[PDB]
Amino acid sequence: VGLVKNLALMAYISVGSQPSPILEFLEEWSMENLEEISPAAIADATKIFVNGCWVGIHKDPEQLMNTLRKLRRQMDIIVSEVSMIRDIREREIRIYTDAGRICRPLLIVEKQKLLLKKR
Amino acid sequence: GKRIPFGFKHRTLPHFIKDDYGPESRGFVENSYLAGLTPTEFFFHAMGGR
Amino acid sequence: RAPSTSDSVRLKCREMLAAALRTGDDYIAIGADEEELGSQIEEAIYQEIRNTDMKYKNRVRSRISNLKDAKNPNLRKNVLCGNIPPDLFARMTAEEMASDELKEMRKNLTKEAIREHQMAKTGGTQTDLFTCGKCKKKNCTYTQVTTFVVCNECGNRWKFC
Amino acid sequence: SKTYQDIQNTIKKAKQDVIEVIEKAHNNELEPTPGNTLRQTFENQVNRI
Amino acid sequence: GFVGIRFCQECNNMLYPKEDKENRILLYACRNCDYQQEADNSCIYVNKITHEVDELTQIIADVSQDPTLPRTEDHPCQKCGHKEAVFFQSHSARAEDAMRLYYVCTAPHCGHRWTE
Amino acid sequence: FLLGQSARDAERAKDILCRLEHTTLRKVTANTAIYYDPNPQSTVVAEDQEWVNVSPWLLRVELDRKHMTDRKLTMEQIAEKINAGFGDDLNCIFNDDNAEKLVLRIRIMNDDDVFLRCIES
Amino acid sequence: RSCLENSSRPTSTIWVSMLARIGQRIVATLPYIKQEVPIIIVFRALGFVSDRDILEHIIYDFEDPEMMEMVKPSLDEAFVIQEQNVALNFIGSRGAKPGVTKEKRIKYAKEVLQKEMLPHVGVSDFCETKKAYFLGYMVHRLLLAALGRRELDDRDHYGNKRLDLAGPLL
Ligand SMILES: [Zn+2]
Ligand SMILES: [Zn+2]
Repeated sequence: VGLVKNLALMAYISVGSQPSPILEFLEEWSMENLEEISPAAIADATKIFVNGCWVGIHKDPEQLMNTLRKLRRQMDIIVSEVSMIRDIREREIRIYTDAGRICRPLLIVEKQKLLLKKR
Repeated sequence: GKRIPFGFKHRTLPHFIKDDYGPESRGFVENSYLAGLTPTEFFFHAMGGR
Repeated sequence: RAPSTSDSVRLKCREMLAAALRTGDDYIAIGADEEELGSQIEEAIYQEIRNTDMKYKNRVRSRISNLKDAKNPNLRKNVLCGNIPPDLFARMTAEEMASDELKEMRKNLTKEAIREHQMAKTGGTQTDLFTCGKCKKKNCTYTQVTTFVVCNECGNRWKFC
Repeated sequence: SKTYQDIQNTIKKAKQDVIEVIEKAHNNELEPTPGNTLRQTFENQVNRI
Repeated sequence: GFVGIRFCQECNNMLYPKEDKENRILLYACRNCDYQQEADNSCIYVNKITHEVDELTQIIADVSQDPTLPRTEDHPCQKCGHKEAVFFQSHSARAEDAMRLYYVCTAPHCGHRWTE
Repeated sequence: FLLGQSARDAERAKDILCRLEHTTLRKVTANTAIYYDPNPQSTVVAEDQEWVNVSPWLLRVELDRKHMTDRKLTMEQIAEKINAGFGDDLNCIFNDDNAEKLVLRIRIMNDDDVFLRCIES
Repeated sequence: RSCLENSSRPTSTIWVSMLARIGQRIVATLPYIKQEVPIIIVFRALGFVSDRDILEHIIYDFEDPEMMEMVKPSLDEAFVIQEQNVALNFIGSRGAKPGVTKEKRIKYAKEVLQKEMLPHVGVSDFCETKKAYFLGYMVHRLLLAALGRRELDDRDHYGNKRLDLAGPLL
């Protein structure tokens, strides 16, 4: 009891993707690489982790996360299975793309109104 | 022997907001089996049965 | 009158006590002999200890600090005015020598600690409709869950279905 | 149909009471009950209510 | 007060304290190098049994832009005076016993934090 | 189960409870700071307690007031115990019960830097 | 639990624990190493002789001494290791197959310190910098957890779990 489990009717598991397009897209932006960066500049910044690999450092999470979300919404460079996590308390953007990440689809609500209109 | 814990970061379920120690947000089932149950309290009742 | 002593340590302690008692000039206003009071305090300390060891020096230092404490000159004024006999002052403890505000704060802290150390009483609906068979009294408290009966005075524990 | 009214009134009263307890705990008025910490006594009061 | 680590000048390593027996002063020597420097804090170690840590120093201004954090209008800011503001508990383990909130202003270029 | 009059009143039972409860420095101490004060009379910190009483280092172990009152202790017994437990090797200069801060001063008289850390721990 | 991507070698585990109890001495349990090794020796083996560099990789801000007092004990514990060669020898001496000579032990230590531990960040010829930064991040997270500033990570939280469907299983 409790060990055996069954998926939900809407539950879906990610099949898996590649991290190369995400790395290239984050590298084009003003993102200093972790190999060449002043250690003192890590405090006032946010650490980006992709598939558990610490790479690059950014100075504007509020815009980077929005850009990533819009890009995923447009389905052009990042597949719908990828997930970008935003940690507010500690500045860390941990992105994952490996398989096995159980997920489900949810509607989007910008301010107080959904996008699933009559159209 | 305690109320529903905070499985997520400082909240029971994603629906409720953080630091919501109210009764309905910690397992208190306000409805009854005759008048149906809210999904959140339904899940908490399932946890108790488990 | 405190008997004179030829011991250097006793004389130094008496001089220190007299000097401390002179702080604030309360002696002039009260017209009390500071030297006599210091000699009496030293004699009482010597009688209580009966040796010029580290304990006597520590007691003398504590008395000097308490008498010279500018945060509670009331104790010094009372000592110089006869309110606290020298024997009592020498035999008094640190808690007793504290100022009025400090004593009140200590009492409040002790009362709060005593209250917090207690345990919350078991809740229940107290009523006199149930007669306890272990004491014959009617006072008791019940709890519905089967209704458990808890005796108030005797403490008879039972249940009714 | 009247028991429903009584039950709803009681539930609303309990909700108001627990909200007031939470407000008091937030503004630092609920003193710790003897033998228990602040969170423990807060939880005990909520459960009793 | 506290004490911070001060690295060496040449080898850049931990400087251990040393009580100069000759001049009767406090020095900081290097295990490897022979560097010396005259001290100024006159302290070596401090322990905080109560661990009276100011939670406000840990809170950051970025907490305001949190979509899953409550907001209230009855606790306006002080500096800018904006109305919207967030509030939350310490959200830190080892909480002794207190749910005291830590209000943070919800507006750009302010990042103010206070408590009531 | 209390036997004496303490069984009735809680005032005379709190002391019994305290004496049956384990109390250590950690429960009553609030801050502990070591200083390499060369001359005892120099007193790098502002405290008028050493000159009245009279090694180039000391420990300033200030105690809390609320806990000490809750357990109902006095600095005299604390100093006596801390001096007898470690032999006649240190000299604890306690403070009067009138000041606001419950500061202390532990000094050693007769590798030496970590000895104070080890003993305080 | 590190694992690059469906690689031939199995996933490797890195336990950077700390003694309870001097007190507060951080250790590590590297793969193919039966005994424990302090984190400072590991950092020096990765190619960081200077102490300031090691602390910068571990701790990001120096204005909080309250965090510095926790690392000072373990930092001073390993004070007889400065050069890289001695650190490599010390790490290899605890290896499962201790080389009869010194060169074999150095080679074994370098191999285990560049292929077994943290293979996901990189297993190429020059990736010691990223490995050191990842180790420093692990130590920083451990210290933050110890201070209580960040709650621990729940074991049953599915957010830290992965499902192996027919694909990976086959
Ligand atoms: Zn040096
Ligand atoms: Zn503001």
